[PDB]
Amino acid sequence: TFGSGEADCGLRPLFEKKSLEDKTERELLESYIDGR
Amino acid sequence: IVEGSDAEIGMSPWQVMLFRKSPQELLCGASLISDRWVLTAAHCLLYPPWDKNFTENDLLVRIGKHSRTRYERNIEKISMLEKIYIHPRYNWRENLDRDIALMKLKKPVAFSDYIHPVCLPDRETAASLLQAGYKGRVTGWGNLKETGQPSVLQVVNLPIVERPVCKDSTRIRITDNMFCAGYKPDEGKRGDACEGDSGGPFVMKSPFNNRWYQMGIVSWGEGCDRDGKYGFYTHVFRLKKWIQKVIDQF
Amino acid sequence: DFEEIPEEYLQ
Ligand SMILES: NC(=[NH2+])c1ccc2[nH]c(-c3ccccc3O)nc2c1
Ligand code: NA
Repeated sequence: TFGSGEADCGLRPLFEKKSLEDKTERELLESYIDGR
Repeated sequence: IVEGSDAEIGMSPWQVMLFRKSPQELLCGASLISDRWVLTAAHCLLYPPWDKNFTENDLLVRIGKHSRTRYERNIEKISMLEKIYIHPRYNWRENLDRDIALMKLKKPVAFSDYIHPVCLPDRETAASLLQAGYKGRVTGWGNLKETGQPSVLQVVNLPIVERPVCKDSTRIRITDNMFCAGYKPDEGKRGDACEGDSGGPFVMKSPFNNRWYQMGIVSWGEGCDRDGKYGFYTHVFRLKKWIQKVIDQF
Repeated sequence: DFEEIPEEYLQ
């Protein structure tokens, strides 16, 4: 509500919360000059 | 979305559908940013050249969808609007500058595995992720070709483009409140949003805290997936102060 | 093309 959002925003029940990845998110992280 | 694939179940739990009551139809995409606020593009609601000027009462927001035409009983939620706020300086007359609108829902929606809000970026996330070359993701139930509509939500991952390149691809005046994205003719990769996708989110996943942030709103483009052209999106962070203001004032 | 949604959402 206030800036930034909700607090638990951006974490998906079926992916992040279960530590599961969707099939193309890797493509994004790889374009931020690789993230990890 | 042109050259996108079907999204997975629960992939974009913040994707919203602005639905029209009569005729019943898909109007635009939108995003869930809190349990009571939806963000979309102002041209989805007000565009005088074509006499568009919708009010609360003409719209419905369908959250938690996957299928485009079916009422996903027990999975999606439908909310009504309480208020619509268009940016005071939205420029429909010349280039759709500040093409952003906020909608307050009648009642809070409850989250589920299919309904969850996206985060809005802070100065430092904007700064670190909005760099040419980095890919974002767009989702929507829009057309599949410029001139052909999908059964499920589609997704496409596109790179952000250097502003010089964006300005030199059109005769329209680009402001600092927009950014463009898409592949170059010279990238052997395609994709773009298309009609029916306006209002939806352009998101990035932070490699620092693994959260998804909504950096842009699908705003416009000249045709869909045309070579030499790119899609333009409203720059959410540059208008964030306007967002915070209506939300803590209303 | 769109399937009907429950009447309570029109009112
Ligand atoms: N190619 C694109 N990046 C694009 C994106 C959103 C659009 N929205 C529209 C559009 C066209 C007619 C009426 C409403 C729209 O949002 N064309 C669009 C084109
Ligand atoms: Na293009």
